[PDB]
Amino acid sequence: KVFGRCELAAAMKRHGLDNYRGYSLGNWVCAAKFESNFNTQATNRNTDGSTDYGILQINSRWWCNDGRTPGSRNLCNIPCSALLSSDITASVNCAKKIVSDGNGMNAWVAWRNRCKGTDVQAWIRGCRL
Ligand code: NA
Repeated sequence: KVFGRCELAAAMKRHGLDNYRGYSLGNWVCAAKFESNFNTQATNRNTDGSTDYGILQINSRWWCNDGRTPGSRNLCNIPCSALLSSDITASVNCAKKIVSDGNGMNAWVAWRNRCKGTDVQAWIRGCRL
């Protein structure tokens, strides 16, 4: 599924991500834009052989099991494939654990490099929320 900007903002709000760990909804929409272009089926292989999955590009190194990332953990207790669902519940649940891990949204390097410090409210501008 390829979400629209306000459609994803609504889905993230419904799943309690808005102001989670102090991150406003535009921060989460911005991170999703640059991680996946709002595509739930986005996958990207890392140089270290881990893979990133779904709207928030969650990494098999730590967070989900894909069976092909040696030495990795599965701290969200999910198959990485669940992060590719049209239903964002698994991605949201796992993103809440990631953003609680101690470095906040810096865990998402695209958030640090493209969202952090910017006018992230622009991402939810005009959305009925
Ligand atoms: Na893993």
